[PDB]
Amino acid sequence: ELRSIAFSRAVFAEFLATLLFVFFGLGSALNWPQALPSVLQIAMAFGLGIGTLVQALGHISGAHINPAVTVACLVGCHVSVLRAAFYVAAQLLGAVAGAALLHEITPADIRGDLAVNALSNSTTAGQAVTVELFLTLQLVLCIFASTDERRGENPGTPALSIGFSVALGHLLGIHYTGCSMNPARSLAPAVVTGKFDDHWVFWIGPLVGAILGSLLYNYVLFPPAKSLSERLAVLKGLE
Amino acid sequence: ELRSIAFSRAVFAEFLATLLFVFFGLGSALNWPQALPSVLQIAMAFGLGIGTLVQALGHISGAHINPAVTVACLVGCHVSVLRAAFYVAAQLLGAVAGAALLHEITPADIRGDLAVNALSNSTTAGQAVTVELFLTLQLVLCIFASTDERRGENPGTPALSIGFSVALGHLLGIHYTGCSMNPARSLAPAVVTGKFDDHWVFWIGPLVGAILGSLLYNYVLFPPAKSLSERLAVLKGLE
Amino acid sequence: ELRSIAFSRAVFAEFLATLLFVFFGLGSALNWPQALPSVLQIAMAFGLGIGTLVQALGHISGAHINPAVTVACLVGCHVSVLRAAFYVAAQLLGAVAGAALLHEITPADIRGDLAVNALSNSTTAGQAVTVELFLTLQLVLCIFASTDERRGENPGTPALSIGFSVALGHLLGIHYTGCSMNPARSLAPAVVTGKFDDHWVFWIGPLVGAILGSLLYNYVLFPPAKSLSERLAVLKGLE
Amino acid sequence: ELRSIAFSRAVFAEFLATLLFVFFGLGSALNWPQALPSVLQIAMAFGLGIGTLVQALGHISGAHINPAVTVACLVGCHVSVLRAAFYVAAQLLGAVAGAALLHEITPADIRGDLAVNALSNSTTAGQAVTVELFLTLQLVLCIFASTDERRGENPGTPALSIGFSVALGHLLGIHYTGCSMNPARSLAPAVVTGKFDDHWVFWIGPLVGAILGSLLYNYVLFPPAKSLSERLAVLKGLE
Repeated sequence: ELRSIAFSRAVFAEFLATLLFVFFGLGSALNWPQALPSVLQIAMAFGLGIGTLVQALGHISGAHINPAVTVACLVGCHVSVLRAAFYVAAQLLGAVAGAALLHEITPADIRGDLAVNALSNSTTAGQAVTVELFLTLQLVLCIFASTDERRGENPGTPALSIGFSVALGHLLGIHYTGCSMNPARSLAPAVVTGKFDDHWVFWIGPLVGAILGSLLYNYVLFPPAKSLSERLAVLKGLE
Repeated sequence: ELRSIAFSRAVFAEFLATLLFVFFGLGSALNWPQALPSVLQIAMAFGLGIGTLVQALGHISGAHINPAVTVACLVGCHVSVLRAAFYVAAQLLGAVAGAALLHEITPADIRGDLAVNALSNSTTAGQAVTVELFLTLQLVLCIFASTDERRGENPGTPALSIGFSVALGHLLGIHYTGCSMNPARSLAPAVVTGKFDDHWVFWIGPLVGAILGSLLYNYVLFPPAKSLSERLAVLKGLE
Repeated sequence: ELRSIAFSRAVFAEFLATLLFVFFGLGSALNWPQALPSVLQIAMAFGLGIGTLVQALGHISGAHINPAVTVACLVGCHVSVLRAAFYVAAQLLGAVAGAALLHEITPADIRGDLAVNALSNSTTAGQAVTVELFLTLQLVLCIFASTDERRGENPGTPALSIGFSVALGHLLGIHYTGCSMNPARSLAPAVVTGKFDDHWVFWIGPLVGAILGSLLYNYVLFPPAKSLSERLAVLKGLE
Repeated sequence: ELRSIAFSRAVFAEFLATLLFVFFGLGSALNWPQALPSVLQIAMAFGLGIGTLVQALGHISGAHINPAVTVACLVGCHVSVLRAAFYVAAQLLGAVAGAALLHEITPADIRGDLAVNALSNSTTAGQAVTVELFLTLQLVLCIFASTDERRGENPGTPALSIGFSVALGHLLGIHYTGCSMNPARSLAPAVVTGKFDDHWVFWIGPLVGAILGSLLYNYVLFPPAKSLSERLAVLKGLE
């Protein structure tokens, strides 16, 4: 699987997707003095950023653009362990490269904290991790339903629904933590700016919520017909 | 039908859908001091919240996420009486659990009334119930058309159109009552906060509008070919 | 054709569509003192109002919801003269009934002019009619493309694209005339409020733009294969 | 190919698409004193303007509405050199005609600079061209994926995804350069108003980003099965 050319294109697609998502998402969330972005305006930038990249790079790599979604796909036996390892590595490397490019093009008077995720509105860490658990739970449920092969009778809008699911969470999670929903999106400006205050919330939150969202869909809500041998073959790099 | 495993998954899906809809909808409608949500911003949160859950949980339970829509489907002979009973029970229980989770994670200085539906802009109860009758009439008409099996030639966007229909009503109903459109969404913060002022509007309004919307579609606009025996078989738990 | 039951359902659908479009569109465009609607907020209400009704009532009557679109379909030989006569009559009657219902439910301190179309931003009548010509030209081009039977290979999003085309024009036409784009939507609050200042712009503008948009699509851009006898048969009530 | 009637309809469609895109996009981006458009409001006008015209004129000319996308399609061997020459000529002529019509209908007190692209927020030319390189890279990647014939199993939403990709870039690029993303959209008000300050950014930026976006999709991400003779036949006007 690693030696495949299509796999290398998938890792680069995940690298490029997280690079563009962090570039277009964090840049629109900056504190622009002339026109301060609204919560809906930031929500649509993060929202349509995923929806654009799912349309653009969904047929190449699946367009996870998120370690949490990659972990959720790993728990749901949708991707291999080696593919999930390379996708997370590509997502984390692409995010930092996306935030470093944004930090290099934005004026110094405007970057500030580069839109790091921080506990806002006097929200404690206990409440913050609970929001991120539910913010990514609806994203993973919407992603698994949109990318479900059992629903081929109604293709629907896989790109927009997944994209609008990110916008839905940002209309809520901005008021608490800036709506992380993505460990790569949180680590991208934290590495550049050195602001790692309460950074465990944006990692434990989205990952646990994605695991619970994946276990709900694949084992409780809509269980597939895959056997134990079939699930182990997908995980351990067998075609 | 009750003994079926797929039915139990449908009741849990309706429980989880109303839990997430109240969580993501009421939370974005709170009076955040730093960034007060606009009418469009609240509309898209309630709007894309339904659209996300219809994509996520439409193939499992139908994604009613509303007693009014469940009643409308019951009048239109789309669901059984026992399924409608369990869906409303799951919707009301999920909504209160969704509002209690939101009340426990939001700062005390920010919860306030937890975005209860109230008569705003000096609107009387008589005018308020008339808006909710039309707010849910367009939702039920859009839901029945999006989920119509006779329109298989053009699947369209069942998730987005239903979701955007909720956003359409919220661009109007926020100025009158906060745009209930859902007895579960109205009862969710009313139970927690104890604010039950003019609560009959948010129950009589959406239910009558959903009944009229269901009778318009199934008996006036687009009548199906189901006989009297077929309609009674669907209602009284017969497969 | 008149004696057909499906035709009577189409006239009532056009009556109900324009009733709901005027109800949900004009109400969200009112001058609410606590939360004055933005240009985008009014655009999405008029925008998603058409998109909801096209999804809801497109398979019943075509969901013109506009005399201009009905005239455009009449020029393009898509509907009969008798169907276009009854659709415009249903649209004009539904619009006034929709605006009268909105005027009866809105507080007196809030109705004001009930969001009548008026020349705003010191725009003269000459410039105003030129905008409405282009506002409805893009709507008719998007409607004819979305409802084209030759494009069955790609159904796309007929409901959302038509709906978002109305939102596109409202992001421009609000600053000039309140973005009429619909003689029924303009006549609805003008009749109730008695404000008929420069009302010819909102009739000559959208009608000429729809005729030019229909002649562009059906005779210049994408001409069909219909003969002269086929076009006359569709117009003069022949099946 | 030039003698074909369908080709002449494609050039007029590209002329009309860029005329309407500049008309509806620049007009909504003007400095209206009563209601100054937000960054999201301008983003949706430019965003839904492309999405409407892709739905309306995608089946006639491909709905490039952009020299950069036309160049990207030329590099990707999707259109001929003669078709790309005529599309750019139609796009540039339509844009100036679209901006001249908007300048003639807008009040003198409101036109101002007619929403020319300018370096805003103290952004230098070096940083500005880097944003436009990435703004058009995501547009070209989304356009090529939406119009890919290999993805016929999932048609998706070609009109909305391409349209929302333009809205995604405008949520970011407005704060830097007004989000050109289109040499025709930049040259349209620059010619009328005579404001050509740093105009090379809005030409070098989108063109290089479209070339890189086209080379990424067609040679790195999702290479097709076209041979060297097949690519040369498409480019040099051979059917």
